[PDB]
Amino acid sequence: DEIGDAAKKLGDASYAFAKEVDWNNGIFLQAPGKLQPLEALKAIDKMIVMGAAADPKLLKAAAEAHHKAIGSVSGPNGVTSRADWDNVNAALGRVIASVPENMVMDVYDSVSKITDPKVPAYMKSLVNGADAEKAYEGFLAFKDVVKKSQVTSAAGPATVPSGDKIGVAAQQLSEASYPFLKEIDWLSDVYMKPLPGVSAQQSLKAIDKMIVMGAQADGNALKAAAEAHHKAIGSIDATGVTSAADYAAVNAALGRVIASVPKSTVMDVYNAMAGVTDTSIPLNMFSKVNPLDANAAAKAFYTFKDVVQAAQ
Amino acid sequence: DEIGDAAKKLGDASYAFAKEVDWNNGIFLQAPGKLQPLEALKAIDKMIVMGAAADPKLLKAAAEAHHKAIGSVSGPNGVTSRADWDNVNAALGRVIASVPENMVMDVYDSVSKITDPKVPAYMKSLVNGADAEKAYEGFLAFKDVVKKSQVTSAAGPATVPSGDKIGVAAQQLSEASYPFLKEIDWLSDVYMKPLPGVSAQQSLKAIDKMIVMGAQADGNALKAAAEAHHKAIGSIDATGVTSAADYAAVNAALGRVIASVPKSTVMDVYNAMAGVTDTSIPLNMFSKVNPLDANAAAKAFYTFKDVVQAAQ
Amino acid sequence: DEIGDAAKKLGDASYAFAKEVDWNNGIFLQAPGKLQPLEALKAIDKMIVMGAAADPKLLKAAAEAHHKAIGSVSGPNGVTSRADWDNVNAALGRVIASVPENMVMDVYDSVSKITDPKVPAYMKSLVNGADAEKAYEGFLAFKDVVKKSQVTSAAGPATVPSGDKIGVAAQQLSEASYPFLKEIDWLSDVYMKPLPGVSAQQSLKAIDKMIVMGAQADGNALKAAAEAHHKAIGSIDATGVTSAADYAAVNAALGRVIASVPKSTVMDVYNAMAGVTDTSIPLNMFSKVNPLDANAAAKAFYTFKDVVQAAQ
Ligand SMILES: CC(=O)O[C@H]1CC(C)(C)C(=C=C/C(C)=C/C=C/C=C/C=C(C)/C=C2C=C(/C=C/[C@@]34O[C@]3(C)C[C@@H](O)CC4(C)C)C(=O)O/2)[C@](C)(O)C1
Ligand SMILES: CC(=O)O[C@H]1CC(C)(C)C(=C=C/C(C)=C/C=C/C=C/C=C(C)/C=C2C=C(/C=C/[C@@]34O[C@]3(C)C[C@@H](O)CC4(C)C)C(=O)O/2)[C@](C)(O)C1
Ligand SMILES: CC(=O)O[C@H]1CC(C)(C)C(=C=C/C(C)=C/C=C/C=C/C=C(C)/C=C2C=C(/C=C/[C@@]34O[C@]3(C)C[C@@H](O)CC4(C)C)C(=O)O/2)[C@](C)(O)C1
Ligand SMILES: CC(=O)O[C@H]1CC(C)(C)C(=C=C/C(C)=C/C=C/C=C/C=C(C)/C=C2C=C(/C=C/[C@@]34O[C@]3(C)C[C@@H](O)CC4(C)C)C(=O)O/2)[C@](C)(O)C1
Ligand SMILES: CC(=O)O[C@H]1CC(C)(C)C(=C=C/C(C)=C/C=C/C=C/C=C(C)/C=C2C=C(/C=C/[C@@]34O[C@]3(C)C[C@@H](O)CC4(C)C)C(=O)O/2)[C@](C)(O)C1
Ligand SMILES: CC(=O)O[C@H]1CC(C)(C)C(=C=C/C(C)=C/C=C/C=C/C=C(C)/C=C2C=C(/C=C/[C@@]34O[C@]3(C)C[C@@H](O)CC4(C)C)C(=O)O/2)[C@](C)(O)C1
Ligand SMILES: CC(=O)O[C@H]1CC(C)(C)C(=C=C/C(C)=C/C=C/C=C/C=C(C)/C=C2C=C(/C=C/[C@@]34O[C@]3(C)C[C@@H](O)CC4(C)C)C(=O)O/2)[C@](C)(O)C1
Ligand SMILES: CC(=O)O[C@H]1CC(C)(C)C(=C=C/C(C)=C/C=C/C=C/C=C(C)/C=C2C=C(/C=C/[C@@]34O[C@]3(C)C[C@@H](O)CC4(C)C)C(=O)O/2)[C@](C)(O)C1
Ligand SMILES: CC(=O)O[C@H]1CC(C)(C)C(=C=C/C(C)=C/C=C/C=C/C=C(C)/C=C2C=C(/C=C/[C@@]34O[C@]3(C)C[C@@H](O)CC4(C)C)C(=O)O/2)[C@](C)(O)C1
Ligand SMILES: CC(=O)O[C@H]1CC(C)(C)C(=C=C/C(C)=C/C=C/C=C/C=C(C)/C=C2C=C(/C=C/[C@@]34O[C@]3(C)C[C@@H](O)CC4(C)C)C(=O)O/2)[C@](C)(O)C1
Ligand SMILES: CC(=O)O[C@H]1CC(C)(C)C(=C=C/C(C)=C/C=C/C=C/C=C(C)/C=C2C=C(/C=C/[C@@]34O[C@]3(C)C[C@@H](O)CC4(C)C)C(=O)O/2)[C@](C)(O)C1
Ligand SMILES: CC(=O)O[C@H]1CC(C)(C)C(=C=C/C(C)=C/C=C/C=C/C=C(C)/C=C2C=C(/C=C/[C@@]34O[C@]3(C)C[C@@H](O)CC4(C)C)C(=O)O/2)[C@](C)(O)C1
Ligand SMILES: CC(=O)O[C@H]1CC(C)(C)C(=C=C/C(C)=C/C=C/C=C/C=C(C)/C=C2C=C(/C=C/[C@@]34O[C@]3(C)C[C@@H](O)CC4(C)C)C(=O)O/2)[C@](C)(O)C1
Repeated sequence: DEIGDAAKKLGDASYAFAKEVDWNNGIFLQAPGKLQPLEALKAIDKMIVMGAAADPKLLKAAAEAHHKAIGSVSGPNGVTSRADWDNVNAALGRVIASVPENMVMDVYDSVSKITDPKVPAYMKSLVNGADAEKAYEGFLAFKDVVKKSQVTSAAGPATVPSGDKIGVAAQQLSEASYPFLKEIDWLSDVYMKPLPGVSAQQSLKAIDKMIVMGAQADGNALKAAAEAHHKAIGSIDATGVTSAADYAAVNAALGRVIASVPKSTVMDVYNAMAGVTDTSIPLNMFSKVNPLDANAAAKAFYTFKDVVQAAQ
Repeated sequence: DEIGDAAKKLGDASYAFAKEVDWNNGIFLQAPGKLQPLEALKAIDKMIVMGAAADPKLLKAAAEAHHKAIGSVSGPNGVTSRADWDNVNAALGRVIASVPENMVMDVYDSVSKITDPKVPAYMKSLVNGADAEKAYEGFLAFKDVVKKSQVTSAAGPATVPSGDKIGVAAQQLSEASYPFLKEIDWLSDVYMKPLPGVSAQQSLKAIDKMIVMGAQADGNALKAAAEAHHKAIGSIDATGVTSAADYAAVNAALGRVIASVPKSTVMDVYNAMAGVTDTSIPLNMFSKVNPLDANAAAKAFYTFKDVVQAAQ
Repeated sequence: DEIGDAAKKLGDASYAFAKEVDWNNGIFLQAPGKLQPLEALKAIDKMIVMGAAADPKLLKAAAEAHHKAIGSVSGPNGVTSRADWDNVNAALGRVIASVPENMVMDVYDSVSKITDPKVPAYMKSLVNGADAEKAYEGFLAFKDVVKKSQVTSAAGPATVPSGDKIGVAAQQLSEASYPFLKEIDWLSDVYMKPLPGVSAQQSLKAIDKMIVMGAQADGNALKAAAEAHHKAIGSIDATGVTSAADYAAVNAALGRVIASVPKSTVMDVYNAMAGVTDTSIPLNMFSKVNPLDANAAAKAFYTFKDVVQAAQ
C-alpha cells in the first residue's frame, strides 16, 4: 500500500543509521534528561489518549511487526533486519494515520517538554552524522505520505461492562489494595534502575512476551483499559496517587485484558519476567511500604486472579 | 489420656477451619498490627517465663508433634493432616496444663496489648465464618479439659553450672562482642522482612531442623537458657540492649544447649538456614554496624565454638 | 644471595607466627582503626612513590613469589608453605633494598598515622605472644641485612608517551566520564564492605589473577602508571577528586598497562572478578550517581577499550 511503499524508501534512507545506533545502550531506560515524573506522566497521558483512539487492528499489526523484528536481531548493536525495520516503520505509519494530527502533535509537544535540548546532539554524536541526517530527511518524506492517509476525526470510546464477574471482583481487590497503592512512591527514580545481571537482549526477550500478549488481546478490552488509565491520570493527587474509584476501574479493565488471552500467553509473560527479576527487587519494594498493607494487597490479588482465571 | 481424647473432639470442631486457613500467607511473619518492639518484648518475656516453668518432657513431646505435622502438610494452604492437627493440639494442651493458670493468662494479656483489635475480624474474613465459630467453640470446650488437669504452682528453676569450660569461654566471647551487640538496632522492623526467593514451605523445612534440635536438647539446659533470657530482658536499656553480665549468661546458657545435642543436629540447622538465607542479608546487617566490632565479634565466636565443640 | 640467606633465618624465626595468624580474617579488609580516607590516601601516595622508584624486575619477581605462595596455602588459617614464606620475604627484601631508606620510612610514618595505637596489641592477642616476639626479633635482624644492600638514591622516572592512539582515545574517555568520576563518593566506607558469599580463599584466587597480570605487564608502563597516580593525588579537591587533566593521564597510562599483556591475561582477571562480584554491587554503585553520567562513562569505556584492544 502507499505507506508500505513509502516505508521501503524510508528504509533506504535510514537503515544505515539504524545499524550504527547501539540499541543495547542502557541509557534508553533512563529519562531523556532529568527525571520529572509528573511532567512525564503528562506525556504518557497523551500517548494513552492516542493509543485509545488508534485502530485496534493496526495496533495489533504493529505489535506483531515488533515481535517479528525481535527475532531477526543480529550483531553487537542489536539491530533488526532491513526487512523488519521497514515492516515496523510501515506498521507504525499506519497507526499514526489512524488518529488525527492533533493527537500526534500533542505527544510530540509533551515529550519535547521533558527532553533535554542536548539529547539529540548526544545521540547523533554516537553515530555517523551523515547517516543520521539522511535518516531524518527520510523521516520527513515518510511523514508526508502518512499525513496524506491520516484521518481527521477520532473514533469514539470503548464500551465499559458493569457488574460482570471481573468488575465485581475488582471492587474487592481495589478496596483491599488501595492502602498499599497509596504507600508506593510513584515519583521515585527506582523504577529506572536496571535489572541486575540482565543484558538488554535478555530483557528484550521478556518484553517480547508482553508484545505477543498485546497482539493477542482483545482490541476493545485494550482500548477500554487505556481509557481507564487516562481517567486515572486525571484524578491523581499531588503525590501521583489516583482516586479509589479510578483505581478500581483500572483493575477491572486490566482483568478483562488478561481474560482476553489464554492462560498460556499470560504465563509466558510471567515466566519470562521471573527469569529477569532479581529476587531482591520485590524485597526492596516491599521494604518501602507498610508490610501489612502489602500482604493484604497480595492476598487480595491471589483471590482476584481466580475470578480472572475462570473468565479466561 | 483425657487431654488426648479432648483433642480429638477439638479436631472434629476445628479441622474444617484449619483446612481453610492459608498457612502460607506471609502476613504471619509480621506483627499483629503496628510493630511495637518493646511492648512485644514484654509478651515474649511472659512466654519465656511460661516455657521455663513448663514440663521439659512435655515441651519436647510438643516439639516432636510439630516435626511430625510438618511432614504431613499437603494442599495449597499448607495444612497438616487431621491426625497431626489433633496430635499437636493434645501435646500443646499438656504443656498448658503443666504451668499455672496465671502464667497462661499473662501471655494472653500481653499479646492482646500488641494485637490490633481488627486482627480477629480480618483473619475470620479469609475463611468460612461458621467454621471459625465452630473451631472457637471447640477451643472453649478443650480449654475446660486442660484446666481440670492444670497444676496450681510452678515447678522450680533449673540447675546451672558455674565456671565450666563453656561459661569461662562465654565470658571472653561476650567481652569481645558486646560492642557489636550494642550497635545493633534491636527496635528495627528489618527482622520481619522476608527471605528473598524462599517460599513458606521452604522456610518451614528449615524451621523443622530447629524444632528437631529443640526436641533433642537437654531439657534442663533449655530451661536454664530461657531463664537467662528472662533475666536479660529485665536489664535492658532504653534501646533494648541488655547488660554485659546478662549477655554473658545468655551466651553461656546457649553454648550449653548447643553442646547438649550432637554436632550433626546443629549442622542440620546451619545447612538448612544456609539454604534459605540470601547472602546479602549478612551484608546488610554488617553494613549497619561498626565493621571492626563485627569482625571482633565474629573472630570471638569462631574461637568460642571450638570450646562448645569440645564439650559437645 | 645475602638477602635470600637472611630470609631463611627470618623464616626460622617467624614461620611459627605465620602459621598462627588467621589470614582468612575479614578484619584485614578494614582500615586499621577508624577510616580516614584522605589521611590514608597520603600513605597510599607514599607507597605509589616507592613502587615507582623500585626496580621493575624485582617488583615483578616479588609478584611472582606471591603467585607461587597462593598455590601452596593449606590449613584453616590460610598459611602458605614455609618455602614460599621465605621466597616472598626474600623477594620483598630485594624490593626494599632497591629504593632509598627515606621512601621506606615515609611509608612507615604515613601508615602509622592512620593505625590505631591498639592495633598491634589486638593482632598479637590472636596469636602466641612468644612466637610474635620471635618473629619481630627476626624482622629486626632481616632489615639490617636489607639495609646493607640498599641504594642511596632513587632511580629516574619513566618516559611518558604523548599522542599515541591510547593517549588520544583516553582524552575522549576522560572527557566523557569525568562527570561520573566527580559524582562518586571517594570518601565512603562502602569499598570495604565484603563481597557477599565469597570466602577469603575465593577472593585470593581472583587477586591472584591480578598479581599474575602485574608480573606480565611492561615494567616501564607500570612505573609510568604509578607516577600518573602520584601526580593525580597531588591535584585532588576537598572531596578527593583529581583534576580532569590528571585523570586523563591516568586513563592513558592504565590503557598502556592493559595493552602490555595479552587479551587472555586481562580476561582471566575479568572472569575471576565476575565470579566474586555480586550483581547487586554494580547496581548499588550506579544507584548513587546520576544514571545518565554513568551510562555516558560506560559507553565511552566500551569505545576506549576497542583502541586498547587493537594496540594489545
Ligand atoms: C490501547 C492501548 O493500550 O494502547 C497502547 C498503544 C501503544 C502504542 C503501545 C502505546 C503507545 C505509544 C504511543 C501512542 C506513541 C506515540 C508516538 C507519537 C510520536 C509522534 C511524533 C514523533 C511526532 C512528531 C511531530 C513532529 C513535527 C515536526 C515539525 O512540525 C515541526 C515541529 C516544525 C515544522 O516546521 C516541521 C515539522 C518537521 C513538520 C516530529 O518530528 O515528530 C500506549 C501508550 O501504551 C497505549
Ligand atoms: C534492545 C534491542 O535490541 O532493541 C531492538 C528492538 C527492535 C524492535 C527489534 C528494533 C527495532 C526497530 C525500532 C525500534 C524501530 C522504530 C521505529 C520508529 C518509527 C516511528 C515512526 C514512523 C513515527 C512517526 C511519527 C509520525 C508523525 C507524523 C506527523 O507528525 C508529523 C511529523 C507532522 C504532522 O504535521 C503530521 C503527522 C503525520 C501527524 C510519523 O509519520 O511516523 C531494534 C532496532 O532491533 C532494537
Ligand atoms: C496492541 C498493543 O497496543 O499492545 C500493547 C498492549 C499493552 C497492554 C499496552 C502492552 C503491555 C503489557 C502487557 C501485555 C502486560 C502483561 C502482563 C501480564 C502479567 C501476568 C502476571 C502478573 C502473571 C502471573 C502469574 C502468576 C502465578 C502465580 C502462581 O503460579 C505460581 C507462580 C505458583 C502457584 O503455586 C501459585 C500461583 C499464584 C498461581 C502471578 O502471580 O502473576 C504492550 C507491551 O505495550 C503491547
Ligand atoms: C507516576 C504516577 O503518578 O503514576 C500514576 C499512574 C496511574 C495510572 C494514574 C496510577 C495508577 C494505577 C495503577 C498503576 C494500577 C495498576 C494496576 C494493575 C493491575 C494488574 C492486574 C489486575 C494484573 C493481573 C494479572 C493477572 C494474572 C492472572 C493469572 O496469571 C495468574 C496470576 C495465574 C494463572 O494461573 C492464571 C492467570 C489468570 C493467567 C490478573 O488476574 O490480573 C497511580 C497509582 O496514580 C500512579
Ligand atoms: C520518560 C519518563 O520520565 O518516563 C517516566 C514515566 C512515569 C510513568 C511517570 C514513571 C513512572 C512510574 C512507574 C513506572 C512506577 C512503577 C511502580 C511499580 C511499583 C512496584 C511495586 C511497589 C512492587 C511490589 C512488589 C511487592 C512484593 C511483595 C511480596 O512479594 C514479597 C516481597 C514477599 C511475599 O512473601 C509477599 C508479597 C507481599 C507478595 C511489593 O510490596 O511491592 C517514571 C519512572 O517517572 C518514568
Ligand atoms: C525452655 C524454653 O526455651 O522454652 C521455650 C518453649 C516454647 C514453647 C518454644 C516458647 C514459647 C511459647 C509459649 C510459652 C507460648 C504460650 C502461649 C500461651 C497462650 C495462651 C492463651 C491462648 C490463653 C488464652 C486465655 C484466654 C481467655 C479467654 C477468656 O478469659 C476471657 C478473656 C474472658 C472470659 O469471660 C472467657 C474466657 C474465654 C475464659 C484465651 O482465649 O486464650 C518459648 C518462649 O520459646 C520458650
Ligand atoms: C507454613 C505452614 O505450612 O505451617 C504449618 C505448620 C504446621 C505445624 C505443620 C501446621 C500446624 C498446626 C498448628 C500451627 C497448630 C496450632 C495449634 C494451636 C493450639 C493452641 C492451644 C491448644 C492453646 C491453648 C491455650 C490454652 C489456654 C487455656 C486457659 O487460658 C484459658 C483459655 C482460660 C483459663 O482460665 C484457663 C486456661 C486453661 C489456662 C489451652 O487450653 O490451649 C500447619 C497448619 O500445617 C501449618
Ligand atoms: C522443646 C523446645 O522448647 O524446643 C524449642 C527450643 C528453642 C531453643 C526455644 C527453639 C529454638 C531455636 C534453635 C534450636 C536454634 C538453633 C540455632 C543453631 C545455630 C547454629 C549455628 C550458628 C551453626 C553454625 C555452623 C557454622 C559453621 C561454620 C563452618 O563450617 C563452615 C561453614 C566452613 C568451615 O570451613 C568453617 C566453619 C566455621 C567450621 C557456623 O558458623 O554456625 C525452638 C525452635 O523454639 C524449639
Ligand atoms: C527487642 C529487644 O530489645 O530484644 C532484646 C532481647 C534480649 C534477650 C534482652 C537481648 C539479648 C541478647 C541476645 C539476643 C543474645 C544472643 C546470643 C546468641 C548466642 C548464640 C550462640 C552461642 C550460638 C552458638 C551456635 C554454635 C555452634 C557451634 C558449632 O556449629 C559450629 C559453629 C561448627 C560445628 O562444626 C561445631 C558446633 C559446635 C556444632 C555455638 O557454639 O554457639 C538484647 C540484645 O538486649 C535484645
Ligand atoms: C610500579 C608498580 O606497580 O608499583 C606498585 C607496586 C606495589 C608493590 C604493588 C605497591 C605497593 C606497596 C608498597 C610500595 C609498600 C611499601 C611498604 C613499606 C613498608 C615499610 C616498613 C614496614 C618500614 C618500617 C620502618 C620501621 C622502623 C622501625 C624503627 O625505626 C624505628 C621507628 C625506631 C628505631 O629506634 C628502631 C627501628 C626498628 C629501626 C619498621 O619497623 O618498619 C603499589 C603502591 O601498588 C605500587
Ligand atoms: C587470605 C590468605 O590466605 O592470604 C594468604 C596470601 C599469601 C601471599 C599466600 C600468604 C603470604 C605471605 C605474606 C602475606 C607475607 C608477607 C610478608 C611481608 C614482608 C615484609 C617485609 C620483608 C618488609 C620489610 C620492610 C623493611 C624495612 C626496612 C627498613 O625500614 C627499616 C625497618 C629501618 C630503616 O632504618 C632501614 C630500612 C632497610 C629501610 C624490610 O627490610 O622488610 C599467606 C600468609 O598464606 C596469606
Ligand atoms: C609487579 C607489580 O607491581 O604488580 C602490581 C601491579 C598493579 C597494577 C599495581 C596491580 C594491580 C591491579 C591490576 C593488575 C588490575 C587489573 C585490572 C583489569 C581490568 C580489566 C577489565 C575492566 C576488563 C574487562 C573486560 C570486559 C569485557 C566486556 C565484554 O566481554 C563482555 C563481558 C561481553 C561482550 O559482549 C562485550 C564486552 C564489552 C567485550 C570489561 O568490561 O572489562 C597489583 C595487583 O598490585 C600488582
Ligand atoms: C580516596 C580518593 O580521593 O582517591 C582519589 C584517588 C585518585 C587516584 C587521585 C583519583 C583518581 C582517578 C581514578 C581512580 C581513575 C581510575 C581509572 C581507571 C581506569 C581503568 C582502565 C582504563 C581499565 C581498562 C581495562 C580495559 C580492558 C580492556 C579489554 O578487556 C576488555 C574490556 C575486553 C577485551 O575483549 C579486550 C581488552 C582490551 C582486554 C581497558 O581498556 O581499560 C580520584 C578520583 O581523585 C580519587
